[PDB]
Amino acid sequence: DTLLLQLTNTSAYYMYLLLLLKSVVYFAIITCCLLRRT
Amino acid sequence: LDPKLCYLLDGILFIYGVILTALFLRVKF
Amino acid sequence: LLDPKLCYLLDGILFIYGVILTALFLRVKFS
Amino acid sequence: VHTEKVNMMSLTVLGLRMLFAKTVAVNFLLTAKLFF
Amino acid sequence: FKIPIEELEDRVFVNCNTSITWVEGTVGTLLSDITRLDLGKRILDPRGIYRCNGTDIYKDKESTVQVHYRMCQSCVELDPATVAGIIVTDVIATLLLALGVFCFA
Amino acid sequence: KGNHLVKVYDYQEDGSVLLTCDAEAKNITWFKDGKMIGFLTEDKKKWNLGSNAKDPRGMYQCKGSQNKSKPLQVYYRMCQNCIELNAATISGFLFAEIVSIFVLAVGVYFIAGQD
Amino acid sequence: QTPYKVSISGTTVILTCPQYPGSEILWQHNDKNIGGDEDDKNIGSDEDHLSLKEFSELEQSGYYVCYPRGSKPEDANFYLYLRARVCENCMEMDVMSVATIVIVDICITGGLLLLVYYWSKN
Amino acid sequence: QTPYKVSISGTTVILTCPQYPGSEILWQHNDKNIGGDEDDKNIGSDEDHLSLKEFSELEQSGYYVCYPRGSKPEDANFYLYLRARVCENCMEMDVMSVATIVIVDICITGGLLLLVYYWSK
Ligand SMILES: CC(C)CCC[C@@H](C)[C@H]1CC[C@H]2[C@@H]3CC=C4C[C@@H](O)CC[C@]4(C)[C@H]3CC[C@]12C
Ligand SMILES: CC(C)CCC[C@@H](C)[C@H]1CC[C@H]2[C@@H]3CC=C4C[C@@H](O)CC[C@]4(C)[C@H]3CC[C@]12C
Repeated sequence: DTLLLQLTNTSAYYMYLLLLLKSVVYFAIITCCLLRRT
Repeated sequence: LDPKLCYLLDGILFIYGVILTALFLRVKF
Repeated sequence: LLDPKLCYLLDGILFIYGVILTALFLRVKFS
Repeated sequence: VHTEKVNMMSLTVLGLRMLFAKTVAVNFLLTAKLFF
Repeated sequence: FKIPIEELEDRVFVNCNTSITWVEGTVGTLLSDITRLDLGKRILDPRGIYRCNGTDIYKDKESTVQVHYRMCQSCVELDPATVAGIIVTDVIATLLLALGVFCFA
Repeated sequence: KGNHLVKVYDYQEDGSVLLTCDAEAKNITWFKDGKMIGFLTEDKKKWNLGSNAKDPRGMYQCKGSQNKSKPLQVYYRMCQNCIELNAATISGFLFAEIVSIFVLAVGVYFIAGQD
Repeated sequence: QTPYKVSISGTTVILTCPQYPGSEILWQHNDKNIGGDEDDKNIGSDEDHLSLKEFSELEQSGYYVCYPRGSKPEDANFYLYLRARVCENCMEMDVMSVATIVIVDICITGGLLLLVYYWSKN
Repeated sequence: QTPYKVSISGTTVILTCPQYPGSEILWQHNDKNIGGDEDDKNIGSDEDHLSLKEFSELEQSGYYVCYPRGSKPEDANFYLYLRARVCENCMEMDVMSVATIVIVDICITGGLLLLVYYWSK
């Protein structure tokens, strides 16, 4: 059952990498507005 | 079985924490 | 194998801080 | 099958989850600052 | 006269003249029969030490097998690039959290 | 023999692949795709490639006292980076993506409303 | 010179012989004539392919030769070692496959968030 | 009585004989002489240790024995039996280690946030 664990681990790895990239995009979006506000 | 349920727990806990912090910030206001 | 334990290790924080936030929200609101 | 790498992948996944939590905190914090 | 560590599908064994002794190391599943002792799994990393005396043909002899097994089922293979990336991005995220807290305060 | 001097030994309890050259001579020049890669190491007859998880490939000749041996193509497809595209994984991926997009959209909506 | 092109999809392994364009072709796996008979599961060699169904890593793997009828198996210019691992409907992630999803995700997220922001400005 | 000391830092395996430190020592691997002849850099006898490189599990796993220089090697009483799965840049850690990392990381994050909070004011 080790192979199933491998597949789940790599799937989670890619999903959380995508979520991190989305967070980076949102960080840029909020940073531009925050800098233009102050 | 365990990893999927644990990731479901991760997601539901994140959503609930976001919702409750958003609700708390109105209340203290 | 490390077994599926580190996922719950991380979920512990998300569980405890949520209920701490609930405690603060209930302390300040209603009551 | 060799388990010497699966443990490394699990550690990487845990690190990614920790970083995701930190990024969520950062975004919440800065939106709240924009609102206060 | 050296102790013949014998390997089964998943078990190790120890053979000598006298009763298989135990001085240090892992104890294992004791068997009352002489010259036959199994520690159980090889995955548990047997590291026991089994002193002994000489035999009839080899009298006044000593065979100290400090049997050491390292078949780690919990090992990891660290990737330096991945570790460096994780560390650097964690540092960046912590800096950004500090920035947000400072902006609030 | 048939000029097939290169062979592969596998199924060892450790994870690695090795090349054995069955040439009864010393200083047997190894190759990889018609090119000089590494001179033979004396006292040893097993050239080293690496781990099977890396998926080694290429053809490996072996030039001994006689002409070059016929190269032995090697192919490995061990899944290290294989994900599972069953019914559940796609649903989980889509659900997580949709929830994250919705949360980010609500946040940026409120940002627009404020600023 | 012309290598074995082996393409593996799902749990089935199929490999090719781009070295004899047109001729009757035989196969051998671990010095045992593989193929022919009446496909005790699809193992029988096709026109220029040998596609395996329910590939077993431990049982079905090793030296594959590709030589025609009436020819000694040693006349082939190169052997092949096939050590493959298969699973139910799995796919790999190459660099061009990871960078595709990364760029697509970044672009779609940025576009949708910008659309929502510029809609909610007024 | 004193056990051998095997140290594995990566692929390099160093076997130390702790029973004859004062006297010069040479090593034998399965009743045959190994090391001390400076035949290669893969094997090499240090001041009191035997350094083994590119370790393998089939060969070089057996009854290692240390004997003093200038003495009878056959009458040896201490035979280390080693079977090791040695790999490059690999370590051992269980759940306790990663739990320590997670908790300590939370610790520095919280401490730094509080430090910036109190310095800002
Ligand atoms: C997780 C990321 C992507 C989004 C998080 C959005 C959070 C930070 C936003 C969404 C809506 C916001 C709230 C909108 C309105 C108010 C009322 C005001 O009197 C106090 C602040 C408060 C209570 C805001 C706090 C921050 C808030 C809760
Ligand atoms: C699960 C998530 C929400 C946890 C986030 C951290 C929690 C445990 C803590 C860390 C810092 C805390 C805040 C610090 C300061 C203040 C200002 C005060 O006048 C009201 C409470 C409030 C707003 C606290 C609410 C709870 C808080 C956000």
